[PDB]
Amino acid sequence: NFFVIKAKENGVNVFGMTRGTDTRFHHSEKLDKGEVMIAQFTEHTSAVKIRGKAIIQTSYGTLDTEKDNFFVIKAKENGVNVFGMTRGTDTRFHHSEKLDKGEVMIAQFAEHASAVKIRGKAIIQTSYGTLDTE
Amino acid sequence: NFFVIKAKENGVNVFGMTRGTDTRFHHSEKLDKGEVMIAQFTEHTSAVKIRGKAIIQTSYGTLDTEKDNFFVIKAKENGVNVFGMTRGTDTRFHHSEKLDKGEVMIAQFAEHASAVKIRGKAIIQTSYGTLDTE
Amino acid sequence: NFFVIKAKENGVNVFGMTRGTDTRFHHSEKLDKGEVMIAQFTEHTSAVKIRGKAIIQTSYGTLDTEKDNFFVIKAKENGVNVFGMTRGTDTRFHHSEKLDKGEVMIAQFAEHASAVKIRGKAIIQTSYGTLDTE
Amino acid sequence: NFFVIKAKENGVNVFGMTRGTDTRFHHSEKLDKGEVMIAQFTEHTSAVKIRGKAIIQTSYGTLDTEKDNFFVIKAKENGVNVFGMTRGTDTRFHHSEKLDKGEVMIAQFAEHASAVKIRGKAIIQTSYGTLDTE
Amino acid sequence: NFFVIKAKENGVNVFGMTRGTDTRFHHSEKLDKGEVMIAQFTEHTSAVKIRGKAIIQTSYGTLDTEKDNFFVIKAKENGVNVFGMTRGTDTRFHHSEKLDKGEVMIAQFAEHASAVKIRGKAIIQTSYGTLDTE
Amino acid sequence: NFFVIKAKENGVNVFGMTRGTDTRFHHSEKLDKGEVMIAQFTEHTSAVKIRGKAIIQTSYGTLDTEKDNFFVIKAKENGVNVFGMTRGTDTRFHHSEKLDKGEVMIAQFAEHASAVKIRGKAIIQTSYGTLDTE
Ligand SMILES: N[C@@H](Cc1c[nH]c2ccccc12)C(=O)O
Ligand SMILES: N[C@@H](Cc1c[nH]c2ccccc12)C(=O)O
Ligand SMILES: N[C@@H](Cc1c[nH]c2ccccc12)C(=O)O
Ligand SMILES: N[C@@H](Cc1c[nH]c2ccccc12)C(=O)O
Ligand SMILES: N[C@@H](Cc1c[nH]c2ccccc12)C(=O)O
Ligand SMILES: N[C@@H](Cc1c[nH]c2ccccc12)C(=O)O
Repeated sequence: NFFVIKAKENGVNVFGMTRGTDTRFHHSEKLDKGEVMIAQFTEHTSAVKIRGKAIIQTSYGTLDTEKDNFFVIKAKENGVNVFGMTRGTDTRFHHSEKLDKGEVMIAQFAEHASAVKIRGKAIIQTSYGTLDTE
Repeated sequence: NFFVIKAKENGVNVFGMTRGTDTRFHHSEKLDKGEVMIAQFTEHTSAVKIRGKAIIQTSYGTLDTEKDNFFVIKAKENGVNVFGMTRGTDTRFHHSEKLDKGEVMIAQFAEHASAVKIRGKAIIQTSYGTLDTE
Repeated sequence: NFFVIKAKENGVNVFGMTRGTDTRFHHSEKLDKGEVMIAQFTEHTSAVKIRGKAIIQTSYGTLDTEKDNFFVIKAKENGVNVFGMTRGTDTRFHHSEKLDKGEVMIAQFAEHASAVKIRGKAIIQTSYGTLDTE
Repeated sequence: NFFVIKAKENGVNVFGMTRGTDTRFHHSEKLDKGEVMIAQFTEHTSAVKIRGKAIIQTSYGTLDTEKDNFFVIKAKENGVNVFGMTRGTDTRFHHSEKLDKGEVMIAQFAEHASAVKIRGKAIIQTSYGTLDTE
Repeated sequence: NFFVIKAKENGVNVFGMTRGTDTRFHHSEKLDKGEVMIAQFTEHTSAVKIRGKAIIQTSYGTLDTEKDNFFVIKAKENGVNVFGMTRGTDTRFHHSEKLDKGEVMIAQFAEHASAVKIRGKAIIQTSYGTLDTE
Repeated sequence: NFFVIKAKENGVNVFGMTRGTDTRFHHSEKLDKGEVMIAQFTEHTSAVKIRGKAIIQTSYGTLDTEKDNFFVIKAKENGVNVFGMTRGTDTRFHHSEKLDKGEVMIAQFAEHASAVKIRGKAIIQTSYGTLDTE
């Protein structure tokens, strides 16, 4: 699937994380107020990160950061962290992406990892419905 | 498909059972109050077990343990047991997983077993509807 | 697809009939009052038989025996019989399964047979709707 | 797909026509009052003919003869005839099946023929809707 | 998909145009008042033409000529013409089929051509909706 | 999928852009007032451009230029520009198509590029909904 980002201010940044064993951001793009971006998940990229005031549209619904198979994480407060579990018999926990208040994350279940653990106060969007940690 | 677990208290534990001839738990993870976990069925794992106060969301619906193709078993009282039948001409009965009151189980129909027998008082969720043993 | 059986009394029995040229029951299982069973059609088995007071859930709907692609046969009275036609140019009639009052049958259209003839007073469930012989 | 026939009287007969270059009936079966038959289209058979008082259920709907991809033809009066066109560059017209009042026909679009011409007064059922020649 | 033609008068004619580089009519059939024809698009034929008072049923809806992936063209007045564009880098315009008032055309997007230009006053039916040139 | 263009005036022009590494217009066609065109995306072409008063119909809805997987861009004012990101590890920005007020653009996500950036004031149509930059 594909997602849409609209910038409500200047300073909105988006990051692309590689599909593979490790989860780090390799590219970053800057959006100005009123600009809109459309992107699709590809072989290289399986997840993205969003920071700043912006509007996000997805099949699950439309999400705004100012308000107070794939999944979406929105950080309600500071200290939000997410971990990913390795596929197969392996039992490692090596993924550490911290989301500050107002930031948003989107990721897909790939071969290298198809199970995720989430920490802190955040809002989760899924095909079933919307979930609030608090 | 994939499922979501939300912890309403500390002490919530989840177990992963291997896909194969035998059904035993090999890994266990601990969730704190307010944490949320998302996982998908993979080649290694075909079923899971849940104990403690937690909220579970599935395509069939949202299930809570505090209230008093794949299937979900919720133990209404103690003494709940489940058995699985072997595929093909074989007629063995070698699966014994006991669920205490408040515990929940989720499993998929795999090649090694695609028929299940359930004992005791429990609540069953399926694509057709919700069933109560009592 | 898969079906669900719930036992309203003790003495409920279920039979599994082999997928192949001949239609005979090779395995039988016993259910106690309040127990529930879930099974899926496999390579070995293409049809089943049910006797006694029980509740059956299917995509077509939920069926109870006490009330007075695949198909379901419920025997309204004694003397219910079913015959199956052989696939291809062959014109044999070699299937004889008699259903007593209250018994239920479920079968799938397989390569060896994809056409069925029914005798006696019975209730038929199909993807189109419910049919009564009387 | 598959169809269902229910007999409202004795003397109801059904015919099976072969899938191939020529369209003739090779087998015939007799149904008694209150009996029901279920059959599926196979490699050998691509069409059938029905005569007498009977009830027919199909995805398009339920049809009764007493009332006054595949298609269904019901003869409103005597003199109903149907012709089939050969696939490809050929322009022959060699199919002649006459339907008397009350008779019903069902056929599938096969490789040897995927275009049909109909004569006389008849009622036609299709995935789009019901059509009356008069 | 397949379409249905019903003749409201005598003199109704239907034409079949070949699937290939060139678009000419090779076969023609005559329908009498009250007759009905059903045909499916095949390898040889990708489009048809209809003239005279007739009733046409399609997934988009039912169309009548007397009223004053594939597409349907109905000529509202005389002088209606249609052109087809060649697939790939080629930029030819070699298709000229003129439709008189009351005539109807149906065609499919094939490998040799998947883009069409229409002239004159006509009514167009598509999966999205009905369009009127005027 | 395919799209439909209807011309509300003379002077309406449509352009076809090649599927490949570079995005330039190779062919151009002229439409007169009241004419209608239907075209489908092919191997050669993955996007188009529209200028002038015209009516466009798409699965997302019907769009008119006079009003004041694939996506549609409508330029609300002058200065609208769009950029496309290269698939894979590459991080180039080499696409520059400027849309004047009233012009419309349609494009598909291809192998060479599946992520787009948009500038200026424009109206965006997607399977999720309609988005306005302002
Ligand atoms: N390492 C496991 C992770 C996993 C899958 N399903 C689970 C259910 C519960 C806990 C862990 C898991 C895997 O093969 O993907
Ligand atoms: N051993 C059987 C189990 C089974 C399948 N379908 C059934 C129906 C009824 C009872 C048992 C079964 C198998 O091949 O899977
Ligand atoms: N012996 C036939 C039975 C059959 C199939 N379709 C039918 C329709 C009507 C009557 C009989 C049949 C076969 O090849 O399966
Ligand atoms: N002989 C033609 C018959 C046919 C197919 N499609 C048609 C549409 C209209 C008229 C005739 C036809 C064929 O190849 O099958
Ligand atoms: N010759 C072009 C025709 C075409 C396709 N899409 C278009 C869009 C606009 C104009 C022309 C076209 C092709 O490869 O099919
Ligand atoms: N070059 C990247 C572009 C991209 C894909 N997904 C993204 C998400 C955010 C930013 C850029 C991207 C690619 O080919 O996939």
